[PDB]
Formats: sequence, C-alpha cells, structure tokens
Amino acid sequence: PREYEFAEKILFTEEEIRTRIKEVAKRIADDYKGKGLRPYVNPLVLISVLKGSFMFTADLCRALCDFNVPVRMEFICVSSYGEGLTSSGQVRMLLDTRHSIEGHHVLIVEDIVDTALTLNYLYHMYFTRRPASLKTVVLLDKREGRRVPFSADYVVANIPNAFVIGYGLDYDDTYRELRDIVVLRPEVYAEREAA
Amino acid sequence: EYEFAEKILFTEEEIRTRIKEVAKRIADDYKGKGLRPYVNPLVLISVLKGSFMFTADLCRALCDFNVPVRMEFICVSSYGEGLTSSGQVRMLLDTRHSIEGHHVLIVEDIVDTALTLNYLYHMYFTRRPASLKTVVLLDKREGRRVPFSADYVVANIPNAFVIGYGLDYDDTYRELRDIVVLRPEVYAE
Amino acid sequence: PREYEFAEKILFTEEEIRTRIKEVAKRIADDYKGKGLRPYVNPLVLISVLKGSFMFTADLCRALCDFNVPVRMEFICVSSYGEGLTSSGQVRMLLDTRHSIEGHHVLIVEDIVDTALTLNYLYHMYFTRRPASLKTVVLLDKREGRRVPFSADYVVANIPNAFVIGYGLDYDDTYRELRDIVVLRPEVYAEREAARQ
Amino acid sequence: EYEFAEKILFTEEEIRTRIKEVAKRIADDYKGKGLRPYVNPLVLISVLKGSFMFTADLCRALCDFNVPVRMEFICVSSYGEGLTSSGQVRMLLDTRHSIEGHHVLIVEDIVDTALTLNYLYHMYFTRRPASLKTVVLLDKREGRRVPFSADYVVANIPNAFVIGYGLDYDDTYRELRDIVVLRPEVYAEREAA
Repeated sequence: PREYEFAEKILFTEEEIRTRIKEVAKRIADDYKGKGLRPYVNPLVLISVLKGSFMFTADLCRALCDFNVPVRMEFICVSSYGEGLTSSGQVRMLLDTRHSIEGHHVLIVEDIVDTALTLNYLYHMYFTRRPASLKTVVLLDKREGRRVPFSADYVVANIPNAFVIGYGLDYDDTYRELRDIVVLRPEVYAEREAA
Repeated sequence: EYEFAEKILFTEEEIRTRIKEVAKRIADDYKGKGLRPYVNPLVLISVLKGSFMFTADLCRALCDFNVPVRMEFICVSSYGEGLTSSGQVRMLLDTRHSIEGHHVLIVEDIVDTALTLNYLYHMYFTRRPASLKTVVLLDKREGRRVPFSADYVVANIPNAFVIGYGLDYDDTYRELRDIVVLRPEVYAE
Repeated sequence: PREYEFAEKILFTEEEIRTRIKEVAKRIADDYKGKGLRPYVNPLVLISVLKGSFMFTADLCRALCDFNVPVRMEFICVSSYGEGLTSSGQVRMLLDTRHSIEGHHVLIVEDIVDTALTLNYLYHMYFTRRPASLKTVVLLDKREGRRVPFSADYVVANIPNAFVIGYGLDYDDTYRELRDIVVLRPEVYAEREAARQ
Repeated sequence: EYEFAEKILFTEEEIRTRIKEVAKRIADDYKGKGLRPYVNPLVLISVLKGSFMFTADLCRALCDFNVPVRMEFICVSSYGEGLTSSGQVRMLLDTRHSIEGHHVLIVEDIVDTALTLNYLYHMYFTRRPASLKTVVLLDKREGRRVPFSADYVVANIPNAFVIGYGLDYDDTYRELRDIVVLRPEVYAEREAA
C-alpha cells in the first residue's frame, strides 16, 4: 500500500530490501570475523560511490553495526566523460577518499553494476593502493549487462534490464528518495525525453 | 547497549519520530510553492560526511509526504587554523546542478558555532535560489559565534561528545543507529 | 614572424604581451610596496583560474619576481553548469585553494573577463573569506560584454568582441599553446561547429 | 643573484634551450603518428603545482614545432604518511576530457622515487590511451624506489634542495626564472618557524 502512478510495478519493497541487506551484512560479518577488525585502527572501510549508493550505504552500515562490524565511511563521486565510447570504463574523479586505504580492509559500495566497466575501473584503481583486502558489494546486479567480466562479492538483489528507480537510484536525478525499488513506466520515460 | 557510551540521548525510534515531524513541517511549508519533479524539486544539499544517514532517512520521510526532492552532496574541509572567524572551508565537492531559481534546503549534521554553515548559506544564497532554508540534525545553540537560526531542528542538545547516526569521533561510530554520548575516558585514550 | 592559416589576424604578439605584463607587474609592485609583503608569512597570493590563465600566470609571476614581489601560487578550477548562461554567474567548484587566504593579500588571476558574471561570483566568494585585500588582474578585458558592473584592477589589454584564441585561450580546448593572441577565422569556427554533429 | 641560494644550477636561458631541444625530440617522435588539432592532439597532463611554469613554456615550444596539443591539469595530494610504498595520492582534480584513444604525455616537475609518477602512469594507462609517455623537468635518478625511466628529461640533478622555475620550498620560490639550490641555513631557519 505504497503505490506510484509513474511505476509499472514494484520490484522490491523497503522491507524486502532491508531483509536482504541484513542477510548480506551477516555474511560480511562472517567473512571478516577472522580478520580482527577493530575501531580506529582496523575498520572495514566502506568506499561508497555517490550519488546512487547514499541510501544503500546508510542502511547497510547500520546493519553492519548490528553484527558488530566496525566501519569507516568514505564517499567518492565520479562523473561520465559524456561519450558513450568508453571500453576503459573511465570516469572523472570529483571526490576521492579522505584517508589512506593502504593496509586496510576495503569494501567498495555501489548501487548498480550492469556493464561493470566503471566498477572494474574503480576496483583496479583502489587495488593498486595496496589495501589489506578489497571486495565489492552492490545493491543491484544486472549480470545480463556485463561488458567486462566482473563478479561482485556481495549482492543484495538481481534484476533484469528495466528502468530501475528508487532507493537511491534515479532517472534524470529524480526518484532517488523512494523507499522502494520500482520500474519506471516507459511512457513517463518517453514524455521526459521529449522535454 | 554500548560500552563506550555514557548514555543514550536518542534512540533510533525517537529520531525517526522527530524526523517524521520535521518532514511534515517541511511538506506544510512548501505546499504553496508548487514543487514538481524534474522541473521544481526541493533540492537537498547534504553536507558530508556527518549528514549522510540523516539525509537518507529524511528524504524518505519527505517522500511519504509527497515532497519531490533532488539530492546533492557537497564536501568541504577545514583549513589548518586553530579556529577561523570567516567560517571558511575548502571546497572539495560541489553540487552537480545549478541551484539558480530552485528551492533549496541545506542539510547539516550539527550546528554549534554556525560559522561554517553561515559561510555555505551565504555562498549558496549568492547563487540565487528561489528560496533557501536549513535543516539540522542537532542544534547546539549554546555554541554560536555568529547569529544563525536553523529552520528545522531534529533535536537540541547541550555541549557533549555526541556520536552515532552519522556523527563521528575520529571518523568512528558513524554507523550506530542511536545518538549517544561518548565516555570522556574513551576520548582521553 | 609567426603566421597562422586559421587566424584572421594577430592581435598581440608574444613580445607585445610580455611588455604589458611587465608594465602591469611594475604597477602591482608599486601598489603593494607599502603593504610589507614577505615570502612565507605574507606573500601576494595569486589565485589563478584554470585552464585559461595558466600561461598568463606563468609569465606574470616571473615578472612579479623581477620586481621583488614575493608570491604564493594557488590554482582553482571551475566548470559551467550547462545553462546557456546564468545571472548569478555561478559555476561549479572542482578545485579550490590549498591554503587559507584569510588575512593574506590576494590577487585573483583570470584570462578573460566579458560578462564578469563568473569573476564577480569568484570575487565575492573569496572576499567573504576575509583576506587582507583582494584585487583582480585580467589578461584580456572585453568591457563591451559586461552583464554585471565589474572593474578589474589590472588589465593587460582590451579587446573587442571576436573569437579570441592563443596564449592560454581556447576554442574547444584547442589553440591554447599559441605564443600570440589571435582572432579565429569564422570559417574555421563554422567548420568545427558543424563537425561535432 | 639570490641571497637564499647557494648557486644557480640552470639559468632561464639554459632552461629554454633544453626545453626547445626536448620539444624537437617530441615533434620528431610523434611525426609518424598523425596528430591533428581537435581530433588527435597530444594531450599534456600537467601535474600541479610544480609543473605549471614548465608546462607553459613547453607547450609554446611544442607549438614552434607544429605539434598540436591539448592541455589538461591534474592535482593530487599526499596522504598523511612520511611516505608510502604504493605511491598513492589523493585525486583532487582530474582531466576534463577522456584520454581514451589519444596520445598522452604526462608532464611532471621532478621525479625522485617515482612512486607517485608510477601510480599516475598506471592509472592513466588503464584508461587506454593510444600511447603514453612522460616528460620531466628534473630527474633525480639517484632516488628511485621503483623502476621508472622518463622518456624526456630537461635536466638531471644530484640530491639537493632545488627551487625556482615552479619548484618550491614550503610553497615559496616558485616564481623564480632560474633553477637554483637553496641554502641549508635558510632551510633550517624556516623549519624552526
């Protein structure tokens, strides 16, 4: 009984999404129980990629806190070199991390991986900085869309190819604030591209 | 329950209750203003790092009230002065879209001195939004060194090591669901 | 002499430009001899706006050194929000200064001022940071084009409205490396606007 | 003449002579490559701060040899170590255009350990330029902690406090026309402050 005129259907309710986030966080806590994480000196660093991941991250890190996984939050932001071309997957860095990741355990946090061109690019970039470990967690995975092989370590949910909006995800910087992940109506998409 | 914490100021639930009230208050203030998606959203300029969690919950609460928003994130850092009287900060990351002619709400985590907030407000004003307001998670009014009234306040506090819900000590404890008071012992160590 | 197929004419040779840079610098030295400038503690801070000013700045600060004016270089960079053009003059900050300007003597260095919408925006921004003083120097002044009143304190040269290129100035990020400031042929402009289609 | 300087390593004029030589060498290396303005320029990624003055002169000299260029500037800063083995740095400002498919020349002021330069090279490489070289103003090869050869070098130096021509000490002396050696006394006195 959350309803949206602009959406064909709902894919994931807030609650479904929170349940999966809890499951992903449990797994993470488990995979890192061996690594002796500690606040200040050795937290799991969450490199959250803006804007899309801002919501996922806010929910994810509280779920992580529930499993006593201590975390350091970093926020980066990158922008497309508006080509369409790019097989390097290259993006423009607009905000890089405040602290060194070297020797720390890092988790890159992203909202959507389809092509993985950009995630792969950012994985490689942060890998060459010699963190103790480096893994990826993604809100949505659209494996159908890969142009470079890449497996996220953690996945909240899989999706097919559609205009996916909400829960931080946007169409034209709109609809990020929805509590649910929903499928944008093609008519709404078409009407907005005319404008 | 938290070993490093003197006490719990606000539980997650209290916090979400206040945020819903603030959200309703905003929805009421902007109903005359004709907000519309794409063309006229309320722009939230969320100041990193401390406001990230507040902003995630706040924009969802605003969505419950059919307030269409646009999310922008900016990031500033301190110049290594003991303390500055202009409230100047270094711009690391700035809005993606122009704010000219839009309704803008700046979202901050904590306001004490307001020097920084006043500087940002003034900067954002000269950019000619249709209107500008600020919402803050925690107001420490005791602390002001410049005159500044937040339009929306989630909760007032005294002076204290306040951590949790996005707020840090040495980039630690931002992940907590509650806002809590640090032990001075843990601070000293 | 240098020659260029893509240019209607030369407006300023390298040597013409260096002479005016020297004259400007002498003036700056003279205006600040009273202010007790000193290296490390109290230099004249040059806020150089990229990309356009890079070459101007490199030449200007050597000239300033010739008149014993100690300087600190800062480089900022900003980008247009893709509004055709806006009345606030607002731009996006991509790179801000490394050190505080509070209490320092600051000179903002720009390549071209026409509307002054953006330079006014940047003057105001740095002014509210409370430097000891804040002035502007511009390579080229197109006073004809103002949409906000604004007077640069120092001007290397005035120009009329033309595609001005060279000496750091670009068309489509091309021709910045020229030693001279020249006028781009409208035919070349038209050929290039069609081409990215 | 400069009171704060033991000696002059290179005069402005010597520097311009070397830069002209390096520029010729580049113009020769890329003649087979079909550089053209707008569509296929040699992209100079000039690293701020210290390379600003070199970059200004170098691109003018390159223009003398009809080498079409695109100027990009990047700016990075140190993470709070003494130093680091990955040679990582923090990205503050990045290129405006993509470097995919272009010929790229990275322009640096000074290479000692090469850790930073090695990291930038590698990052830029993964961006798939058609080709990638580096040109440096001063090479301090004695100091390498990772193997790296600059393709173009304006001048080699020993180990010294080197200042001028864009190179600084505590963000001072970048404006000098010559490259000069700092007096250690001047160094000690300022460290005090």
